[PDB]
Amino acid sequence: HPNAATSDVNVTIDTFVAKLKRRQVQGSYAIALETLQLLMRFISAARWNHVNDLIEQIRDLGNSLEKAHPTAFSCGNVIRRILAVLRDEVEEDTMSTTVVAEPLISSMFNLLQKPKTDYRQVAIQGIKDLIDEIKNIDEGIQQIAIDLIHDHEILLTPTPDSKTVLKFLITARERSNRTFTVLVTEGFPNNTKNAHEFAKKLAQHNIETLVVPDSAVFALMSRVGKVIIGTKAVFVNGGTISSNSGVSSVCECAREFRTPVFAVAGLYKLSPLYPFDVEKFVEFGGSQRILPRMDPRKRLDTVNQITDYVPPENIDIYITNVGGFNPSFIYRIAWDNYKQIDVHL
Amino acid sequence: HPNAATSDVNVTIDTFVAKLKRRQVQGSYAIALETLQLLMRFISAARWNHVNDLIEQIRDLGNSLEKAHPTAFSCGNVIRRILAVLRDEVEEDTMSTTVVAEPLISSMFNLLQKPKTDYRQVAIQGIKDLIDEIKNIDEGIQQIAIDLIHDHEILLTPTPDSKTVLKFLITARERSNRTFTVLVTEGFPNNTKNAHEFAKKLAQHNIETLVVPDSAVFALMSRVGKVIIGTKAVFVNGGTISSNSGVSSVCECAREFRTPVFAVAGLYKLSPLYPFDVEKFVEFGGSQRILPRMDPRKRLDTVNQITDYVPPENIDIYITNVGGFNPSFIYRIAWDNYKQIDVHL
Repeated sequence: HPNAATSDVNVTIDTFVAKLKRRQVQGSYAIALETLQLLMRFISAARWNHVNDLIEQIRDLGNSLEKAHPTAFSCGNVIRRILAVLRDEVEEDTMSTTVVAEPLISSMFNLLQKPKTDYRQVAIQGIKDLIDEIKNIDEGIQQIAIDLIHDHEILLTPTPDSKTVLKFLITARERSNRTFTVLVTEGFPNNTKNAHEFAKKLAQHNIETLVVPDSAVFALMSRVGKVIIGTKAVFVNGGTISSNSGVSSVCECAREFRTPVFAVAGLYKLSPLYPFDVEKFVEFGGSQRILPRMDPRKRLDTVNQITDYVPPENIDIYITNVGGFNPSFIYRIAWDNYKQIDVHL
Repeated sequence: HPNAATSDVNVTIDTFVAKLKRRQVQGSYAIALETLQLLMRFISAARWNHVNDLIEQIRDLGNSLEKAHPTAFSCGNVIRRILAVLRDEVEEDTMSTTVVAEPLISSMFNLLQKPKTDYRQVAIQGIKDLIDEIKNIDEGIQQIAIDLIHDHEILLTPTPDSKTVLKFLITARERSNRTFTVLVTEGFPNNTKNAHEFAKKLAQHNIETLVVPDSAVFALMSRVGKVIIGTKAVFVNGGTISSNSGVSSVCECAREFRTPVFAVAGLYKLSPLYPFDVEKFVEFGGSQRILPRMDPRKRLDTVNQITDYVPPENIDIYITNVGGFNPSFIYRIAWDNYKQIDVHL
């Protein structure tokens, strides 16, 4: 389905498309908020009267949105989240229009046994609940996370870019009973500016700050207590795409030294998609920021990448608003929020 | 050869044999001293005039001494040490009686190219030098060893029995610039009393003492900086026989956590023998110290062993009076002091 029907009534589709492609929109948290407001505008304005035609139209809109921007997983997840909230209430509604439906638990096995209302209002409130969930994640993290780190323990941190992780670290430093030393890898080609702001906010709160070059990670790994990841997107197998530069090597460095790896994330950040190849999912950077002068750049073919991937073999915990989960279990948390059909849009 | 010739002239042979079998003599350092004084009495008293008949007689005496006591490696090594000091001076003497002898270095390859004096005085002085070497090892250790351990690092120690290691630890604590926390595994069935005296002498010098049960080793390994071994005997492949109880598991615990392993030893403690099987070399303890009452001991077949073995896969450094060496090199240090023939006595 094209945007020919939604042009005069809905204009904000194309402005979000413009915000993605030229990267005017920044940070998964913000991308999610916009798509929420998009779906808010879609239900409030449209006229449908039919339900199945409506849902499949939403599926096509989400399909086009993910094709417009591949790194906007938070875009794709939010739509998929509302899709499933819709689908449950429709399946509840069809049971009343026809007239045991309660075997034991909420399982799977969709290959075995076969099969006017206020539905739109529920769809409205379903968006509102998603917003409030994205608004408050930190409260759900701090009750699980600030139980695992001890006094006189040194914390090494790749990806200082995450707003989520920094605020988790500040709530722990607020506790006068807890003392920890912070090592921060720079992440030269991208994270530098963000890493420097990270080091500034730690000094602002008076926490023992240590700025580390990306070479020196090995030269400290014997002294490191724990490793924390500021992830962007979490996957089925467990693995993460993080907010740029110098993570993968640090995780490899941690595993060889058998140093524990922590990850702080949200369920909206969590994705039901599978990373079959890193080659497709990871976004590459601009080599302009590395080396000046273009006549030597004929011979200097420089390689730089923004997003960094970690395989599930390294990290052990994904502390969310719900709780702490192991990478060998995180798939269930995903299927508790997104349906099996709501993947290939 | 029997002790029928050496009975009225030499009496102290049989008193040392009595000291070994009933374990009246204690600690490898003391066993070495006695055998030195034995060989001191053998040269001072005997009449030989011939050299090759003398050396082969000494070989038979050493063969009988090791058969009398298998755990007295320090006995076996000291004889082997003087044997080689003898053999070099004889080979130097035969070159003058006959009349390049200097190819490059001091090699091996005894399978390639073929072949009155003050010799007895040299044999006398050779014993004297061995004593002085055994008298002073600590001076040669402290100059290599107290260079590797840092401030705020936690040291876990199996085998508190060694006089060598404790004195190495006290010289480092003497340095006001160096601070370290000491964890000590108890070693229940044997080391207990010695471990408690170890903890007392650390408090006497005011070093942060921590007494650890043999179960709790795992529960601390994440926090451990380094591991130190108080070995009794070191071998060709690198591996060690240590002064009793709870070492092997600690070393296994260290390797899994990738925590560094240190060993403090002497060259007289070092052996040219190969441990083909632990089954033969390790001495077993007395089960009386575990469990009382003999009527249940019909059904309670309890297992306890004194000496503990460590494979070379774990430890990394053997700091001696000469210096620090890797287990993949220690064989050369051995061959620099003992000859190839002087093994199978």
